[PDB]
Amino acid sequence: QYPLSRYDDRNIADPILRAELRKEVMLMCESNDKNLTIYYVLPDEQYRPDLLAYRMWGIAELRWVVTLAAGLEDESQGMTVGKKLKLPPATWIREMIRHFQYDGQVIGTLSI
Amino acid sequence: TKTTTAPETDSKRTQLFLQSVSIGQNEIPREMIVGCTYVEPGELSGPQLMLMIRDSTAYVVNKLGVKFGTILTVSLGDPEGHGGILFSEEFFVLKAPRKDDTVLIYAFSNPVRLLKVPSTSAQYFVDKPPSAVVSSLAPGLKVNADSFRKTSTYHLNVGEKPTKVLQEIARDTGSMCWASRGMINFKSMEKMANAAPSLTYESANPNTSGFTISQFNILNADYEYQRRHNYRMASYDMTKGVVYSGNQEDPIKFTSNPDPTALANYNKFILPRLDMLVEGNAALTPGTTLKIVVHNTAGDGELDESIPDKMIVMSVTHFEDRFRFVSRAQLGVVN
Amino acid sequence: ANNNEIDPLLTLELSGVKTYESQEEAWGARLYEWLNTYQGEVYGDPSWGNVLPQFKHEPTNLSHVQIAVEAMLLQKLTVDLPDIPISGLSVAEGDAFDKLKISIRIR
Amino acid sequence: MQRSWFNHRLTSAKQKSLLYKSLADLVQSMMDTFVDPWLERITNRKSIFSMSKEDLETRTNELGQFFTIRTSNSSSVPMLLQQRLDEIHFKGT
Amino acid sequence: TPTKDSIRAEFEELVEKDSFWSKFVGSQFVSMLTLFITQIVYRCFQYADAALAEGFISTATRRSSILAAAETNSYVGTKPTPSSGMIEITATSEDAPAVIPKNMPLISDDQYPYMTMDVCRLVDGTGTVEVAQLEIQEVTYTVTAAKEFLEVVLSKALTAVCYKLEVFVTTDGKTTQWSSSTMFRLAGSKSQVYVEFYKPSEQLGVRFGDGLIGQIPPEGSTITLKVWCTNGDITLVAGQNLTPVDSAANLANLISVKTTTPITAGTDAETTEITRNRAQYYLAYDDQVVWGGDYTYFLVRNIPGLSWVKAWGEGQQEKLDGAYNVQNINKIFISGWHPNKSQSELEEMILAAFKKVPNELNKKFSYKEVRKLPFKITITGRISASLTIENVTDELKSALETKFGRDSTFFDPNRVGKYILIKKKDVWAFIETLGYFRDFYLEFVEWNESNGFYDFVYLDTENSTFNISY
Amino acid sequence: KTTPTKDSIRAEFEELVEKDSFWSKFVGSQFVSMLTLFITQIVYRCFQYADAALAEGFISTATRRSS
Amino acid sequence: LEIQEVTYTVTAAKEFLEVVLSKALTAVCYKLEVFVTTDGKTTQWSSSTMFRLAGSKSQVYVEFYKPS
Amino acid sequence: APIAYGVYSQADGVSPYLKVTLTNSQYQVTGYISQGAAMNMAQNWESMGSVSGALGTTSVARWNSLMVWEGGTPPTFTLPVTFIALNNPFIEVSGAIAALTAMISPELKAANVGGQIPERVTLNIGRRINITDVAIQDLSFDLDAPRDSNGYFLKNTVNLQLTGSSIYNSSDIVRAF
Repeated sequence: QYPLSRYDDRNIADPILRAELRKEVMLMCESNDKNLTIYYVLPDEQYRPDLLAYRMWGIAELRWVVTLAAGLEDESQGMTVGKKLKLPPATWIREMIRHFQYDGQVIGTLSI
Repeated sequence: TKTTTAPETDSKRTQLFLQSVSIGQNEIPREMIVGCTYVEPGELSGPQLMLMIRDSTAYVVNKLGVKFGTILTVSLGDPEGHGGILFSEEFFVLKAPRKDDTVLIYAFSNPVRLLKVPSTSAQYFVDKPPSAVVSSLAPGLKVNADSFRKTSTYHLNVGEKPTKVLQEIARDTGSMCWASRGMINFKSMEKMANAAPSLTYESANPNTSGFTISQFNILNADYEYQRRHNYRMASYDMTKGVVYSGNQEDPIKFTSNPDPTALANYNKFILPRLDMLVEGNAALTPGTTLKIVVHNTAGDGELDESIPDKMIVMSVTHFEDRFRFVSRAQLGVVN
Repeated sequence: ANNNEIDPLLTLELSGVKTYESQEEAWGARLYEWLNTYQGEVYGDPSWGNVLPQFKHEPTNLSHVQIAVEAMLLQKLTVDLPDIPISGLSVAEGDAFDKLKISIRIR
Repeated sequence: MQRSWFNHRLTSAKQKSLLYKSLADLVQSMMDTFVDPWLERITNRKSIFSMSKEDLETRTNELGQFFTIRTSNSSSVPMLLQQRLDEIHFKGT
Repeated sequence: TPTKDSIRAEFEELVEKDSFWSKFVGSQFVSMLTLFITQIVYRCFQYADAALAEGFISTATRRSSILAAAETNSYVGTKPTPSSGMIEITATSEDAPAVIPKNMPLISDDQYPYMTMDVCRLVDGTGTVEVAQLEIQEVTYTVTAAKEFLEVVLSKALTAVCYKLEVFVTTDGKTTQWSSSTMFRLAGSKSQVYVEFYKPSEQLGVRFGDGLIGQIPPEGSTITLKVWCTNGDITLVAGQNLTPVDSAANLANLISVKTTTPITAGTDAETTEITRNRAQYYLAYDDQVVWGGDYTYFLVRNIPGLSWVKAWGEGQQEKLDGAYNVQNINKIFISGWHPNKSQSELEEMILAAFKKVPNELNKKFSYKEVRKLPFKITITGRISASLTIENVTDELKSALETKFGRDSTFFDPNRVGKYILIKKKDVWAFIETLGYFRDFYLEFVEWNESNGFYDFVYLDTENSTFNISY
Repeated sequence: KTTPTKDSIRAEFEELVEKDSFWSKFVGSQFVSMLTLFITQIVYRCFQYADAALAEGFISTATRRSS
Repeated sequence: LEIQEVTYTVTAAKEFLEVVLSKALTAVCYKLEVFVTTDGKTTQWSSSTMFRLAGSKSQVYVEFYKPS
Repeated sequence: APIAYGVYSQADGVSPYLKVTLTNSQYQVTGYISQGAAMNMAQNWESMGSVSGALGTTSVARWNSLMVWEGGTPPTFTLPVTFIALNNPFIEVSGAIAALTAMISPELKAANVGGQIPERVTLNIGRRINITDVAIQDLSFDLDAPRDSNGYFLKNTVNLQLTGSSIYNSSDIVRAF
């Protein structure tokens, strides 16, 4: 058995159900919250989102967040150098992943 | 399906008592284990184990998932020390609290754990030999028995452990039970008194050819254990009336089984006499007979006559810390 | 005690690619691919590589800059390559005016 | 992908070695030949005017379970699909 | 359509063409790399094919993709219906019994909830009443600001047990119902409407409109959702005791027991294939019922349990029986079959359900009774003698009865309203597909061609004779 | 496995490589690890591209305004 | 008769791929059937006496008894 | 790039063999060696044994007749560094003390858990003894040193205690020299 890092989006096995978590992450990345960080794409990070993920958070498995926020479907498509990105912290991402892995309900559900 | 695989060549290290611990096919690094306590009792209470594992990174419980139902593969032995024995057993985890960046694991032996499960449905053995009952109750252990004579009837009700029936069989046959190292043992009490010793333990003798005792305890309370067995058994039989057995000057006590052979063996046991602590011998198992010689360390080197020459081992406890390997034993005499 | 490796850069030889078969030459190959990959150049594992660029523009004499850089070099080497035993570092001018030589010793 | 993406992700020391560069080019050529067209087909089905002809056949087969259509009668297939889907709303006129 | 052999051949050709790899190394370094790369490429191609196949709704293989495609073409499946029965016994035990209560909640021996639909009688000696499983639970949500759509989503468990949904909005002490609408087709800027939708995860929600095409729920107001919950398929036979709960003061006073009709009318939610077909047909359906199949679709959706229905206009009827008739103008004919209901009850249900049909004006509805034609077969075949003859005959009889019977699903393989008749080739294919026969022959007797409008051709297994040997 | 990690691919390579005279020597080495990582990058790219395109295909589950 | 099964996956082509049962299963054994599944289709493989007349595409196997 | 302090420059005429440098990711401090520096190590060799169980197989299982090993300590240091100003008092004497005071303290406002622990330094005594991952334990300095007309120290002395972070093997400790 090969364990998957706790920061991987592959932790949800269905590509359709992962869409809700991706939507939540993208919606947060475009907001104007007060504990985001502003990062510009450097000239040596055009094709390598892993380098950006390591330089910002210190974790290399968070490259899917960088690919999502930049606006690309493919990792081989180059990013625009100098694009302004806003990226959330890591504990928030881990908490969202845990919630959607073990509960899997919409953020605004009403229960009794 | 389960596959039998070869041991890995990355384990080049040899230890004192605890050799390796694994969960399935993955190994917990041995240097992380700081405690170990292995207990082999003289009755059907099964071998026990307790491991203290240092976990500051939250790895043992968090990522490995150690809780009720985890099966550990433990290799215990001593191929270089006083007794060169080596064996492997499987353990079943009951609970594992985590305190102060440490985890304490309480485990029970799997073949005996299966014998300590309450029964969902009742089983009755009508007029069956004891061998069939033992084989049907515990089909995973090798049977070592010499004291089966007759046939009788046994009952196992709902919610009762299968160990109760085995203990009743032991009482009716007059033998001693203990399950260790893949076997279940029934050994008669009358033949144990005439067994020759196998090891020699001496005190206050530095030129001995055997081993040495470092600390020992003398118990003189023989009434504390004989108080419970000082009764005259009686029971009712529909074709004979009232059936007695035992002494003639003791108080009477009623039981239910009117079997003369079962009544005769109702009051047999082993009387503990001595407790001792030695330097880690892994060949000490219950049922072993030893020769004990004790010298005095002052006055004129007089031998202590209050300790009998031959004794039987009843309980054994082995203990390893990060620096030393020690054993403790309880010795007794057949009444 | 039987560790073998291929040349990190597959270098042609009469038989084919070079192979190193010993316990001491294997360390040579490992340290050879080190100093050849700058930090972050590996597509995976961004935190693995070399810190030689920071030596580039400084006086060839002794200065506190060199004493600063050597500590980072040794610490990074210990982090990336724990098993290999390394004994020291020596930097000194060599050949022409511009050149500088860095030597790492495995003992 | 592009004409030298996978090769360009090697370290600068290995890019000048012949065998590594050749291996990277071979792997990229194999992946482009056998894998890429299906991924491109997946990504190009958003708009009816950009799909390939096999996906158009699939959508027309989906539409054909309820109406009787022959695609060779009209000048274009995407126009047929879009116009029929639009005239569905005008039922009865 | 690549395979491993083709991948390996292409790799070998590519390696041969290259200048460096073909010359500088050979026969050991290359051999393992070939296998490794071919394996990896084949795995990647298979994954790409699987994703592309799952892309569309017709070829989807997982339920989540089907649900997403159904949400794109806004569709909400049929919801479960409660089981219904009668409790003719409500005899009192002491004085002062419940003279006339209504909607009294009850619990029956399995902690399942029931309630009485109508008031009981004066229970002079005993009273008669009907019951259903329905239970009512509510949830409320306040509004902090105008979010311009304000979607409200129920929990997974509550959406599992749901029969109806009612929405109330309370503002400055006044409360009113808000009606539902199909999209926002004809409402704007004051209408109080909402639209239901289904999430890819099984959750049911309500979406309020924009400012232009709806009325945003005003700030400082509470929205109340009232749900009628029912378990799908539960049956309680007879003579069992039902005890009041909540209104439990009557438990000592009264006695309620099961008698007469058991509760057996339960129904569960849709399956995957039915949802797949109905979501596709919903695109052509819209909400207007002008075309011929729309009436059948509406009838199948509204009334549960039907096998098949068919509708024909004036032209087909005039080509069928009468040359010309003025009364045939703007007339619609309906015919169908229901396994557990008589034809008179079906007729009672059809026009009653048609009162709510969309696009109704200048239209007259008629019903035509069905005619049944037995049909029969004879078979002569030789078995391999490994199996007994009697077992083969019994299994074949059971299989034919289930597949081609009157109560079979052959007439509507999917629940979409359609009439699929029986052809000769189907029998030949099906009997072979089972595979007991090494060789067999079929002869059809008493077979009558069907109009397709009101004719019915099932299969009678009992009359058919089987000839088996070898 | 549907989710390919570096360790799984290295294990696959080690499983295939054995019983070969030349290659079995270099089972535990840095060269094999680097090669396996460099190869796994492409597999990761393809799998993630397929998943992202499938997700972005529908209007209901699209995560961007442009799609 | 009672039924029970065991399965073994193939990581690589080992050119003979012998599969050995446990002692307890061999003790109580009456028949043995072999099924092979590749890409969603399963088929039976017939037994043969050594390899007397089969080659290069036949689906055959040989039974044997170990000293244990 | 760390920020330099202390007596790092060569204008005073003292060889680098008589100076101690402490380096980390933020600061770099250089000073002299005073008259009382030292390096220490220790091991623990040994109750449970009794006279009656002695003797007149490995040597580890016999703990009643031979000596037993329990554990050891990482190497420790006591360095009373010294600074004296010659050209600019702030960057030599009054800045080094603040740099050391910053290196001894934690940083509790950082986002990661590992960034909150006091950081570790690299010790290089002269040019020939180098040890990595050294943790600073104690620190002290005097307050009656001579002052400049602007109020900055013209001389000071700092007493430090340093420790290793792990027990060293026989082969590894030789490399440190």
